[PDB]
Amino acid sequence: SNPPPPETSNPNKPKRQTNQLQYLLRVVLKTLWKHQFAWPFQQPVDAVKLNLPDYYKIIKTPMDMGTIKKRLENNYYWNAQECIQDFNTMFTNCYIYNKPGDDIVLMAEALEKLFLQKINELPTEE
Ligand SMILES: CN1C[C@@H](c2ccccc2)CC1=O
Repeated sequence: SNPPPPETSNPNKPKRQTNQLQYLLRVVLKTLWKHQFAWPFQQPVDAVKLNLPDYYKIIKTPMDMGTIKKRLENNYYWNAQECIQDFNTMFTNCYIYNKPGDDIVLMAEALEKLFLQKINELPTEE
């Protein structure tokens, strides 16, 4: 089976709306979400449907852009570095689980290039 998805709602967790977090939604997430290669990353890995029975044996910190999108639109984060870490966890998981040169790795690399381009210009905190 699949594990429960990562948390996207937790009223116990202190929250902020900051200009950096707004940029992560309006620029970073939106740029990657509309990309031709976004679709494998737009929801948690469905290891049943995709016949990857070892996926969650290997990947213990799952992350995906559907979860990130919910976290941003639900104001789940306290700071931008939390969200940046989620993106990097998503990319790292893909490189760890898969083989170099796989289509999915090429897709992650193209998304990560754009990610790096956008967070290079993360605005200074207001
Ligand atoms: C990020 N994902 C999703 C899974 C997948 C979906 C579609 C094509 C190839 C691979 C495995 C993986 O690492």
